[PDB]
Amino acid sequence: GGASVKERERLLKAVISVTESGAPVEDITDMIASLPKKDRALALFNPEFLKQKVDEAKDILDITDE
Repeated sequence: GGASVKERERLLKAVISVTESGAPVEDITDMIASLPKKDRALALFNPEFLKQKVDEAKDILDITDE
């Protein structure tokens, strides 16, 4: 129902590994950490699911940047 501070930093590392350098990993994490609990746990456990939400977040962050 919102990620703990411990859970949030697990998502941060997880996001960093499937992103390059210079990617907005703090903002991508904020977006994923907002998701329901079953989807957060899925993003720490399935590296391919994580890559799908990291990418579709980083795209919404592009659409919003203009």
